[PDB]
Amino acid sequence: PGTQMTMNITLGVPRIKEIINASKAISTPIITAQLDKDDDADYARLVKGRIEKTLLGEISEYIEEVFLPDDCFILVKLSLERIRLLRLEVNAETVRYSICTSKLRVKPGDVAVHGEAVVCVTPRENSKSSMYYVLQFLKEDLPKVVVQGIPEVSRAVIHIDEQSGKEKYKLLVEGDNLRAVMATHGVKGTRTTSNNTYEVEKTLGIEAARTTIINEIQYTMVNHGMSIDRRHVMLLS
Amino acid sequence: DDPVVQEIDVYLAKSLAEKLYLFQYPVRPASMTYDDIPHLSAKIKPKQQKVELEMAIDTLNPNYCRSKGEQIALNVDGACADETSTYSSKLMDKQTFCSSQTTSNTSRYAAALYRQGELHLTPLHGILQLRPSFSYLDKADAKHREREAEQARQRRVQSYEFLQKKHAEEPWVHLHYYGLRDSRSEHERQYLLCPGSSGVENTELVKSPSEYLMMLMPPSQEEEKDKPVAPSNVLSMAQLRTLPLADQIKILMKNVKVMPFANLMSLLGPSIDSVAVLRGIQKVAMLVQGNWVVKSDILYPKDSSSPHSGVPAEVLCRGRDFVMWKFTQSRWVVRKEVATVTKLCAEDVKDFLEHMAVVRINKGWEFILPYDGEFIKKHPDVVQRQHMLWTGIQAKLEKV
Amino acid sequence: LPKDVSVAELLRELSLTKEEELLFLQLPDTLPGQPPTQDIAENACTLADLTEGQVGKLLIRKSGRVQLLLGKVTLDVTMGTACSFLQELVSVGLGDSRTGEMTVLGHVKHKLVCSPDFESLLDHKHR
Amino acid sequence: MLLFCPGCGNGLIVEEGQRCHRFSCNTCPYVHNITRKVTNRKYPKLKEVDDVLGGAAAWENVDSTAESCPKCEHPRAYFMQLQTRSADEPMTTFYKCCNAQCGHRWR
Amino acid sequence: ETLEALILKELSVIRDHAGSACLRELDKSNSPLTMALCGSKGSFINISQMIACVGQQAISGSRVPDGFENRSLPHFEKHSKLPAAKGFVANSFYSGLTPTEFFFHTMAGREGLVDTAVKTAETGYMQRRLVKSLEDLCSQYDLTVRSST
Amino acid sequence: RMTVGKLIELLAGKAGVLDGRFHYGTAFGGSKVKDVCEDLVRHGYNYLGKDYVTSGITGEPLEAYIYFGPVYYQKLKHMVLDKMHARARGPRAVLTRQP
Amino acid sequence: ADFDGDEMNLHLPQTEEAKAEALVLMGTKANLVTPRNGEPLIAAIQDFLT
Amino acid sequence: APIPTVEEKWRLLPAFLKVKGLVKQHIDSFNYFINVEIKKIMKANEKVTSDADPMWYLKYLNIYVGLPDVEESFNVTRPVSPHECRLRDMTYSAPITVDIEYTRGSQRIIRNALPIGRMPIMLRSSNCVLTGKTPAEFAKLNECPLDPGGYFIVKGVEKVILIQEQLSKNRIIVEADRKGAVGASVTSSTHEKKSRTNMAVKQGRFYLRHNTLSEDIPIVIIFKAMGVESDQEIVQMIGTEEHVMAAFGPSLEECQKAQIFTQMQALKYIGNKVRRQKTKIEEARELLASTILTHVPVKEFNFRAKCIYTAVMVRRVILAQGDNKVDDRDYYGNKRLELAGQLLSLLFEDLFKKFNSEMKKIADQVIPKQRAAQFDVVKHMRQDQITNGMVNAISTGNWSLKRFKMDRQGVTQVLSRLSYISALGMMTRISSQFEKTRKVSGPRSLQPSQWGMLCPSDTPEGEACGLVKNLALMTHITTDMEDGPIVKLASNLGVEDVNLLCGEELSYPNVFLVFLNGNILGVIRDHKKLVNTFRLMRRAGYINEFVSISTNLTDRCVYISSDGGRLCRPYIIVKKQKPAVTNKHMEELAQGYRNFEDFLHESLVEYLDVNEENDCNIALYEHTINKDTTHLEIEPFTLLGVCAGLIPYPHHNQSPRNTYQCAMGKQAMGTIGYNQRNRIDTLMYLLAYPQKPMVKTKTIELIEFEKLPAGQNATVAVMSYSGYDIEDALVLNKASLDRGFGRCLVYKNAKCTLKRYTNQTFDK
DNA sequence: TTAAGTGGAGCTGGATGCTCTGT
DNA sequence: TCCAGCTCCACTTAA
RNA sequence: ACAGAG
Ligand SMILES: [Zn+2]
Ligand SMILES: [Zn+2]
Repeated sequence: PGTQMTMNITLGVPRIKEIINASKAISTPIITAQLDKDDDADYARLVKGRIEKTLLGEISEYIEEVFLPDDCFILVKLSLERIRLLRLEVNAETVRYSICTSKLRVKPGDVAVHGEAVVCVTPRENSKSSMYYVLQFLKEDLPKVVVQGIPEVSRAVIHIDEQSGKEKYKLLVEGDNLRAVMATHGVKGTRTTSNNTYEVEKTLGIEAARTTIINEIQYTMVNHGMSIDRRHVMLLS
Repeated sequence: DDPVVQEIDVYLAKSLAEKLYLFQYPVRPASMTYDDIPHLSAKIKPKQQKVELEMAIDTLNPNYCRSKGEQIALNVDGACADETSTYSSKLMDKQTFCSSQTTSNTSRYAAALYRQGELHLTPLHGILQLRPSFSYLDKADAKHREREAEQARQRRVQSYEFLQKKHAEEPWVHLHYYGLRDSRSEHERQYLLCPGSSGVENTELVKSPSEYLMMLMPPSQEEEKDKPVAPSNVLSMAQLRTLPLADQIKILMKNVKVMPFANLMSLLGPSIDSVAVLRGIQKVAMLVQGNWVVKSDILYPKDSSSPHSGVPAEVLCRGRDFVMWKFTQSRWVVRKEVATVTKLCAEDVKDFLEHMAVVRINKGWEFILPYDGEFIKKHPDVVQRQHMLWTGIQAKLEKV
Repeated sequence: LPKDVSVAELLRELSLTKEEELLFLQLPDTLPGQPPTQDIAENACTLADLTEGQVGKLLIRKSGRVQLLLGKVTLDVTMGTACSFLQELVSVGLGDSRTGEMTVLGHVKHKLVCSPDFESLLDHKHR
Repeated sequence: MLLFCPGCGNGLIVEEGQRCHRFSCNTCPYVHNITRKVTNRKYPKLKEVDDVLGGAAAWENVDSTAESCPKCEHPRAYFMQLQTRSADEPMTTFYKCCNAQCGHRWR
Repeated sequence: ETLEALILKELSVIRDHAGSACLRELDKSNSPLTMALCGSKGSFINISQMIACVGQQAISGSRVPDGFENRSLPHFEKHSKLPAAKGFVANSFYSGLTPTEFFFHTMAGREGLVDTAVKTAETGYMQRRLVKSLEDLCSQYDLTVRSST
Repeated sequence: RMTVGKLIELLAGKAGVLDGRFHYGTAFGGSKVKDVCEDLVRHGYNYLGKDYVTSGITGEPLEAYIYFGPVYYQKLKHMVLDKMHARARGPRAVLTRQP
Repeated sequence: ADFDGDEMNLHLPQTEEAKAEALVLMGTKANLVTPRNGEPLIAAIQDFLT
Repeated sequence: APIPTVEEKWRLLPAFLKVKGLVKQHIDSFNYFINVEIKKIMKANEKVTSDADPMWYLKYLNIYVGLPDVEESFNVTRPVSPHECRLRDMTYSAPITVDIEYTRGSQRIIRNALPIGRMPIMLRSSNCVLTGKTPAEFAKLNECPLDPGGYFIVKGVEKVILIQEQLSKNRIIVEADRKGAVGASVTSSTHEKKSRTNMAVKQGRFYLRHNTLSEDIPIVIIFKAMGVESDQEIVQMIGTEEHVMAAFGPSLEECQKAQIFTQMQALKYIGNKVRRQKTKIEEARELLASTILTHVPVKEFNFRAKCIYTAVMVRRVILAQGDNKVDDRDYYGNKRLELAGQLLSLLFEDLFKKFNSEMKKIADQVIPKQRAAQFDVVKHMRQDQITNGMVNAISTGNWSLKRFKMDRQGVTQVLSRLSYISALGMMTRISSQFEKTRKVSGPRSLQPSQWGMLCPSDTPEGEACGLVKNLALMTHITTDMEDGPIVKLASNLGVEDVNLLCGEELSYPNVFLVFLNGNILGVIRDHKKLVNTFRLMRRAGYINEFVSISTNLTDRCVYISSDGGRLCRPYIIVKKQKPAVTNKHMEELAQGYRNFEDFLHESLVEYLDVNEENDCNIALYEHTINKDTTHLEIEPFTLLGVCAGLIPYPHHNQSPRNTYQCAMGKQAMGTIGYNQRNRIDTLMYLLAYPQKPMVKTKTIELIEFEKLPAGQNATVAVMSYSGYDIEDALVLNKASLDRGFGRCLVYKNAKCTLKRYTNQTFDK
């Protein structure tokens, strides 16, 4: 069937090639996740915002440097209206804790939480191939810190079904961390899968990886109109 | 759109034609002028124009970190030498400016002192960009490093060292500086004007637009090595200067096998000698059925090979001339098998005819253009001498 | 900021203010003249070959058109790239072999560009 | 923000002096005492979208309806046509059929 | 991208309502209709494409990409998203194609040719790996599948 | 394969030999179908080239009409007499003793 | 195969066992269905369906 | 009111094919080679001097080629026809004769006709015997009048130098790396040196990579080495927008970490990174003066005009990281075609420099040592270095030139004489640059840039699908131009010099750059007056009509391309919704008063380039003309090539059928020419009773196909008969094959040579 | 203070469809 | 032209 | 080493 055939997905010959090569990183990994309260989208956006990577610059309405005669620092004002509409669990104290994670080794004494929206980051000497004018480094690096969600998930999306007798809301996640998306509050972790067999082997065992190889080869063969008896892909897996 | 405003006179002065330069600073904005800072030395080389300046920066202002100035002055100078020294005191006192040469030719630039109602030009002798120098850090590193420790045909023109040795031979020329606030800056500023009347008709600039266009866009080749006698179908619509007119008729009639009389006046225009030229045109074309027809000698001299495939044939120009003679006596060539009477190939006759006519069914060919008037030009006698000459041509045909 | 034009350039220097201003205008490569007894070849004719006296007239037309009638031909004047750095117009005089005078005449703000009107030059005799 | 020395035109750095923080050149004595509040605001792009999708109308905004599939014959359909394999001299089609939510996808 | 989907919606309605209008007026004992009803050679897409309307010429699942700056060919205006400027043929193979429609249909055909040509080296190495890895397995007499070892 | 061009080449050729013309088949132009349909009726043939055809095996007429005309076939260089090949046992290589 | 200038190969087996493994296992009457999904391949084609 | 149509518009195509297009391409390149370029090669090598013992020299004055001759047994020479060179298995060449001036004590000893080699003369060129003859004089040369020529004869075989497709040299390519980073590059090709420089952003800071530097150095150190020392001037030249400065900042902050602040410091830093082949300062200064960006000229170590260029490169990298507008390698404004002349120029230059070096080595051996009698180098002018080089590099097809690092293989192929179309279809082939390295699917596709330049349908099927391509019917390839009046005109149209300005004007919204083949002519405001004035000066005839000008409104650059080897195509100028061509003009064309260049000079027909038809609007037919149209298509059937021009009604077929016909039509048995009986080839196929097609394209009339056709008109009934016609098989008539239908002839060859050995013995 | 075990980054070596048919 | 192993180098814990 | 064919 390879001679007949060739959220984006890869199908055809490169999909079968990525399956049988069994490499640790595939192009376009997709984690499909089920929700426990699949009734309405107000619950879906909460768990969507709990797993999708959100940057600090995406919620800050301005990030300013302030030079004073006694001290210099960097000020970040959070846009709490967007936090209200995106339904996120972030405020000043959580951003203070998301900073001091692998950024320049800032100290917790250097970061203050003066309001509920303002956060000032006073910098110190990097002292290793950098000038104390490293304020410019945090001017362009601090907007790329993560404050909420999983660092490996590029994007997540809400996908709704087609049936007329029901309406349930699943969650197609484009990422490469199965263990994290299974483990968040509100995601039905017993019924969520992946396309990358390496993550399924690492998390759920060798037998689930065998089942994943069977399902994924049969799915790719069905989507191009081919038809193989399941005993052949069973022997391959 | 008439010139509704400001018919402004434009003058020209030459008293500063070889003194005026233009110093521009690429790093300094237009607000922060150097009008206030005192100057110390002004150096120049007149040929290979390169200017070096030195400006004295103060120290009593708050913008001079004396802690860093003492260290940089200790770095560049010696500690207590002061025989020759970059800075005089124990501080960085001066800032040196170096020039870079913009262009080779400043012949086309002009400075314009716009007064009211008029405008005065003056050429520029040079255009120089002055940038702040960083040679003192290199001198500091020099003082810091000295404290620690039958030949072939050559290319010396394209080396940096020989170039610097060529530039080192010129002696410096020291200059007094005079700022913008001096009265001399107001005194010498009037030399950009010229003493002249309001209305003068210029002796120069008398050239025409087409001469000016030919001067700024010169012709590629002054004369070509070969000469085109024109057997190759060069541009008939281009009145080539070096071709005679009659040869442009020869090449045209070789192209356009039949043409009307009036097109000669339409292509040459009435400035040609349109009466004498018939002793030229008679040798290359003859009028038949109200129109011109190309003569035989233009197409094939008597040694030409067959121009087509199939069985080769030799040239026989009276085998053409008899055919064009038949168009002169009859209405047309009107019968089926003239190729048997004249013996040559049908592939000759039906190909020759195809450049002057179009076929109708059975009755040969149709003459492609209508019967214009012979008597448009004034000549009465040619109407009879043409019959004498075609009678002679017929008598020539009667030999074969 | 908007980009001013040559008719707005000459109006503000004439009507708005009486104060003079130093311009910096470029010319075409050859000026439409003969070098007057300069021992030639039909080479380039520049300002270094002409004499003092009136060289031409400047016509500001209706609707912003500005021409430089420099004899029988009219050139075209356009504002060049607008410089915003410092430019100083200086006189360097070598009155002696080893010493001389340097004097600053003023600051140059604007730059003008002259160019031949090729459509009008070509429409006299088409080719 | 980039600020440059009026003297030599190198880039200034912020450092601290004995009375104020200063912009200072690295190559000349020039310093500029920060006497009053000076600021530079970035104003970055917020995360503008929320992006719910996958609605049935977002699925059936394609031409085909009331045709016939060889499996379940239902009218509400979603078709596709391909030709980009010229080893296949015949045409190529694929069909989706979802009136009774049966969900076939064949050639 | 919303505009693209709506234009592909409106253009592909034209091929269906043009193709379901020609098949209603074809008589029986038509030869392509007989050859398409018995499935021997052809289909209804081919009959409706060489009588009624050649459809949208699609390259990589989308309309024809711009080869020049902001347009497909110089024959159309810049930033035009019309049907004719991005590869919608309106003619059939009976009435013949215009120059731009012929060039776009040739663009859509060379993709099929090049996918056929690339398909061969794309697949044969995969089958070589599968055969070299799976050639040892056998079904024994005790109903098990064992390797050679 | 949708070669309507052959189906029009046949009709243009049949309409061209019956009155002695060469109908053009130029790209993006050429002689239309509406003109060659009128040259076939004038010479007594059907206007779509389909002819009443008698079978030569049985002698009875065929039910459908058959589409006759001249089509320009060209002969290619691939002939079977240059490709039929066989070998019982013959010369072998020297390094690897195999044919 | 498509009969457009197509070349196919031939092999005459030279042993009795090479015959009988070719007739019983590899014959056309014993290979009507494909081993992939059990569908028949040797069946009618154009002008046998029409 | 309908727009009136000029009906004789098609006539512009038979008047075009008398002069340009249809193997006149190869001939106008080979004549260009043997008329000017062999004089430019001799001028570059006019004087040679032995290193030992000076005051002795050889001086070349003039070089010629002349008419083909053959050298025979008893030193009799004679002119030769190309068919005699086909039969006897020799090469068809004319002797290169150069005149010299050398020293034998008497300091001026001259010669005038010293034969130093033999140049293979291409058929129907300006020195072949066939050119300018009548058809009944081709008969005594045993030559067909319809043989297109454009090929060589080397040892009896007919070899064709194919058209090679390259990338345009000296052009900034902003592309994405494998890692996703956006970089830049320019293959700075000049005559003497080819090298690629880069611009990499591997850490958010800018490095510059070259094959001479063992580690890619930051860009601000390069600016400081090139004479601009203030960082403010660097940021002026890059850009004065806010986000541009924010993107460029970490490269200034990197350069301030090291102590580089002076040009001597920067040259000291760069000199200690040089791969060693005064060391520190001068081997860095000369490396920046002649190897990095070598097509940009520095005159007296004034590095201003190279700083502006590398600032343009860095600004394009920065502005391409913002929005992903990376350049494609497939737009044919960035392709250049290389004909036979531009290859034989490089080959002859390499062979000629090896000739001068071998003679200089011989002179260095014989002058200091042998004898006081003044030798001459005339006694050591062995001809067999030039002839063997030319013949071996044409006949084999490998072009190993050490001086230029070119190692092409498979350049020449044997001219295929299966039919007539096969011989004419090969003379329009374009091989590609990659040549099947991997299954690319990027250049194998059909780009829309090939409109009317290359054939949409004619391509091979298989591994070379979309890599071997064929020209259109009405295309033309430029030669290299003079560059005389372009700079002199451009400096009068208000182009300001780039030296009279800092870099800040490059960020203004009204200042465009004017390039000329990769070099900067300066800046300009109001670019539309420039473009219109330049096109009027081209239509009048002051600028050569193959000089195209264009505008890129995104990158704010105005390109002027005067280089050679790029595609052109004629069009009709349309002004205010009416074409410039009237019925009176076409009647004057048909009657003979004017030719095609008369349409060129009167601003009726101008040539467009692929870069310039990006800016124009072109109507196919007259009824498509609206107010924003500038050009009208002459004939739309010129879109198809030569092999696709046999197809009757090709716009009704599905598109792969035309490709299969472009493949199969070359293999049809037919006739070769009028000398097909006097010709002895390896394998010749003929048909006994050929017939010309009953339905024919105008292209068939143009290429004279029906003077010697390939095929027979078969009476075809379309029906299902007997069941032996299932998959593409067709039933024939037994009583038609007997009467002569399908009867072919197969001509083969068997040759045998009988040589004389060095030992006085011989075959018999 | 430093010994040590483990991350991340660059270098290296491997691979890229089956046959006939001719020069 | 794309992709697994091998080796080098900073970066914490732990004494 | 190149061109073909399926
Ligand atoms: Zn400074
Ligand atoms: Zn279904």
